[PDB]
Amino acid sequence: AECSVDIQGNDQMQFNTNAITVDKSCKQFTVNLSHPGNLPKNVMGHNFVLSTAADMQGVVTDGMASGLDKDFLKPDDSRVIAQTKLIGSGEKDSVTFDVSKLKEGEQFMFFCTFPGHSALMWGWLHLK
Ligand SMILES: [Cu+2]
Repeated sequence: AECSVDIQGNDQMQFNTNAITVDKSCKQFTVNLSHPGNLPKNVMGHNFVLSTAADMQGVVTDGMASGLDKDFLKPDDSRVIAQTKLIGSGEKDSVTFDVSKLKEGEQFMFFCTFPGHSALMWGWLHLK
């Protein structure tokens, strides 16, 4: 009945959750990302990117290669189920995606693609 979650990425290169479950009665699900803390996005930006477990490491790698100007994401990446923009201190962004896009019994990964951040900024997302 709650079709959204609030997640934070801070100056310690952590998300404030590592697990998100989505009610299977939701048609859409919304992730609202914010960045408390004081560092600007060119040194400690975060985004929220959702993919299969299989695609995560590729998306992270090609994101790094894409650079800060493209928010550390490859443009038109068919592996990305959903993504926010890259944000810095005091900013927020949100993304809404269709729940039909998630398969029952499959666990998806969410992560940040800012270089190195996926060391700690990763999590699971699945229906339930
Ligand atoms: Cu980050």
